[PDB]
Amino acid sequence: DHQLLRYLLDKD
Amino acid sequence: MELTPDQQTLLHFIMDSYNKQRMPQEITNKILKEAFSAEENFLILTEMATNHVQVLVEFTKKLPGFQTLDHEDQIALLKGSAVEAMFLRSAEIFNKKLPSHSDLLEARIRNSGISDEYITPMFSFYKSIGELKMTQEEYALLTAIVILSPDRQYIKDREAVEKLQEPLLDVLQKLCKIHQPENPQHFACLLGRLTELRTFNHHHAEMLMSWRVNDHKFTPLLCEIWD
Ligand SMILES: CC(C)c1onc(-c2ccccc2Cl)c1C(=O)N[C@H](C)c1ccc2ccccc2c1
Repeated sequence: DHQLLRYLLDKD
Repeated sequence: MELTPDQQTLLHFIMDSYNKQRMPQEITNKILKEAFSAEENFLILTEMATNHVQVLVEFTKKLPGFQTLDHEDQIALLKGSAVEAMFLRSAEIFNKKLPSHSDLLEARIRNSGISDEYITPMFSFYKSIGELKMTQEEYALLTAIVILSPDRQYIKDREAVEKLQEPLLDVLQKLCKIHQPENPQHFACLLGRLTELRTFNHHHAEMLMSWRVNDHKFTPLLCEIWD
């Protein structure tokens, strides 16, 4: 779930 | 009346992060060059919404204490504030007349296939925000208060979010007392704008659900972020 938001939060 | 060094630090971290958001050139050139039709106009709106989500996540990550919250609570806060934050930034763009280009962008939003049921309260809210002559500190603090809302659905540790939002409301009320000592109701007016922002959640969600699979507005990526 919420894959885009997860990627954006966890990226550097 | 002055902010404490602790309050000045909190405000500076918020202001620095808020100042990082900038409208990309390619999106600006699209408002100027694209065919003026419902399909082309909506596609520009979609691109603006995807850029804003990325900007919102970057801003949120720099909010003092956000990174200290439980990882699933961070997601829940981002998910629950995405729509409200977008309308608050849209109010700022309207009242600062960006990309400056503003009249063309307004013309595109009004001719993007979106019903007047959603477009009319939208501009009414921007005009309402415009009346308060909000400073950049007020826009940034209000955005941080919207994101750090401890009553969003699916939050596990709400008191942790409360500890982050309460000092921001303290700073905002103090800035109202410092910059508007003649208007004791200024803080109450800003809170008035917060409740009006909350109404865009239902309205926006209702607008989203109404779009049929075969309609040009149907956008799976928009659905995932907003719900
Ligand atoms: C004032 C006006 C000139 C305006 O300026 N910048 C935007 C803006 C800001 C961030 C993201 C996206 C946008 Cl377009 C904005 C606007 O009206 N925003 C509102 C909320 C909206 C409504 C419906 C949509 C439907 C599909 C995608 C985005 C939408 C966005």
